[PDB]
Amino acid sequence: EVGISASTNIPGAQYPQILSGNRVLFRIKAPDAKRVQVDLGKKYDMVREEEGSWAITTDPIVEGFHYYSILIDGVAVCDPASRTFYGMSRMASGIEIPEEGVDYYNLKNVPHGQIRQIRYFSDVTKAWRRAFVYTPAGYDANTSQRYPVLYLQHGGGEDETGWPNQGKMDAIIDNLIAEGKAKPMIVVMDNGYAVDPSANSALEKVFINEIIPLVDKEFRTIADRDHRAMAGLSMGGFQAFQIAMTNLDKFAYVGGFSGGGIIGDFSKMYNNVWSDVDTFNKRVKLIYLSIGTAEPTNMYQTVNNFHKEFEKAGIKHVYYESPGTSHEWLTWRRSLNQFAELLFK
Amino acid sequence: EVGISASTNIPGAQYPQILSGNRVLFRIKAPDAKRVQVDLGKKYDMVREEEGSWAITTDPIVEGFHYYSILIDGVAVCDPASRTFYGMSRMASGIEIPEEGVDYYNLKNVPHGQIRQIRYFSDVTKAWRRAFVYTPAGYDANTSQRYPVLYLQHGGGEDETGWPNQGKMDAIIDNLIAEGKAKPMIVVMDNGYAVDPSASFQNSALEKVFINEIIPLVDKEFRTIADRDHRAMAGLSMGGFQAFQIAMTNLDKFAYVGGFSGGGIDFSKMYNNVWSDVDTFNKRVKLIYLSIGTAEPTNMYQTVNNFHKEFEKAGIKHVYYESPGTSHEWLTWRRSLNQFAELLFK
Ligand SMILES: COC(=O)/C=C/c1ccc(O)c(OC)c1
Ligand SMILES: COC(=O)/C=C/c1ccc(O)c(OC)c1
Ligand SMILES: [Cl-]
Repeated sequence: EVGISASTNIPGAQYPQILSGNRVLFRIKAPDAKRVQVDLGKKYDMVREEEGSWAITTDPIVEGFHYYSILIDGVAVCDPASRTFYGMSRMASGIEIPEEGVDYYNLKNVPHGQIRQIRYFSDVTKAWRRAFVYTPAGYDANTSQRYPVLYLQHGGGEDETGWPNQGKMDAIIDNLIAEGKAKPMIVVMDNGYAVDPSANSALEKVFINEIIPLVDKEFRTIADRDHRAMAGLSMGGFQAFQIAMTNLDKFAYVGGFSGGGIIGDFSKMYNNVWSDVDTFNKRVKLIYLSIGTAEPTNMYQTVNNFHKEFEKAGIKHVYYESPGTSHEWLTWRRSLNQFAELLFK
Repeated sequence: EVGISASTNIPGAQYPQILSGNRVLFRIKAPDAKRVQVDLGKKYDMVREEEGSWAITTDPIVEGFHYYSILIDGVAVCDPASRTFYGMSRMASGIEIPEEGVDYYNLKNVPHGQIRQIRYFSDVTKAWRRAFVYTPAGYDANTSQRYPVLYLQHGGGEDETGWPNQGKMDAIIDNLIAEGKAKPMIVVMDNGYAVDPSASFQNSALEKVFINEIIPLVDKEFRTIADRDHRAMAGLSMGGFQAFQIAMTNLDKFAYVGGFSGGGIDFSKMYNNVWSDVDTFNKRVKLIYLSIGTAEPTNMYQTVNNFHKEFEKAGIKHVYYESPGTSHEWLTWRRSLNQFAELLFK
């Protein structure tokens, strides 16, 4: 009958509510609509209730974060009751379905780092750009301390606000550091779209010639490959491998979360970076690949086949299959939690 | 005709387009909708094209920032083509109509500060809160320097993301500091709501959050000059009423106060008789600033104008600014911040 308002609700909005069994109760006032649906997992038709309102209770929804839409007369729009997130190439509603007994991505009373917005003009794209830079707890007070850096990228249809919002990255990293499971580190989150209008080679040039120099001159970093990592989800995973594998002198740790390498002579990929497997293994401290067990087959296969080629070649790596999750943010929160614990050790 | 895609459009979205005369062409794919409207100043009915997109060209829209909505069958929602902003008590679409020959809120090749997110847990509300804090360009370079602080508040139906987003505050402040028109300063932007933990513009709980939590936190975590001659509070609409309520009842902590389309409502006994003695009061306060758009709804315009008149009747020194041609909308507040910041800490 009555549940708990989702944590993604706008302040003051009672609905949607999460009921027992993780069913979700949606309501909306729409007296003149012909049809009202909610698309969460599948599409559900709402039914008319009192005072022009419509409502529906869904089937159980899998735990985690989900983009969703309300459909008015078949038009997919943001639910006025929920926060929005930049995903699926627009501002989309999202809903959080809590995991029982899991709290690593939740806020805790531990020392907190700070996410900073840094603006810069790109001479590659000829546009103003923006990075978000997480500094770990104590950064401002520990002026003699220098830190390793993780460059962390969002997926297709997302932007630089993804990891701070959908990814809950500050809680994940703050909590790992506070528990002694990860080293204090700076995390840099930029935009995976870069078009050079004078012509992804453009994104690589932005990272190598603009973002890395910006972070290394504005923050107290340990500016060497043994203290520099790159990872991303989906498209950002393909970009992390493209950029790191063609700039291996700058990175010793690389991660792809539901993304990474499009596979011919696999031994020649990235300009012969791993033509000699034993030498490549000596140069890289970590290669990490993950995928949800419930991802769409085409997305699962691309990443799994990359892993399979690494296994065949003897390229050392960590491979994680996230049980019960799909091409959605819980898979990526779990991946960051695992990956960050392995970094800079 | 030739149109310019608005800067608030999602990347890749051609519409909405700004046409000559600042008319706006809106378009949405909705083949099975019964009615599609756009609410921008007033409601316009859009008209369905053969293939199921609906379109309308508005009347000329006044320059500045505007919240807007698409209505499908009377349901107000976000336009899929635009960015969203927290305003009108939800996530709402916004559109930017550029001003000819004005660039103080645009990004320039000047030294840039940073806006950072700081989290803190409030004992008053028993909830996690967050502030956005602007630090000026040489903050990390000049560790022997400390800075004055402006506490800057959003309006009703908004939140702490308002000044960084709708308000373009980092461009405004970066540019003023770079040109030598404002002193280097820290700006703290928090949330104007403080809900009682047992729940299910005067707010004693919000005052306690600022006085007992936000100000001490900022003075401890940042290199501030922690005294009233280097502490200011201002806000727009609801936040302007809050700035006056909090500053006037904690005058030993603030010497500069601003209300942008806010501050208002006998008069001589307001804020526990703070201005009983006007001559002493004028010597205690270094700046009182009030602004209003000339085109604001009458109840809002007259509220601020009447507050100004009461100051004129009492002999209370202040700056009063009318923003020409703008209403109860963000361009009024960008102009107000630009003026107020130039006056601070002098
Ligand atoms: C969970 O959300 C976040 O972490 C936000 C971080 C953030 C930091 C600085 C900004 O100027 C900003 O602008 C909206 C956002
Ligand atoms: C700047 O003034 C404001 O923001 C609002 C003023 C205001 C005035 C009269 C009212 O009856 C009212 O409530 C409907 C509000
Ligand atoms: Cl208000």
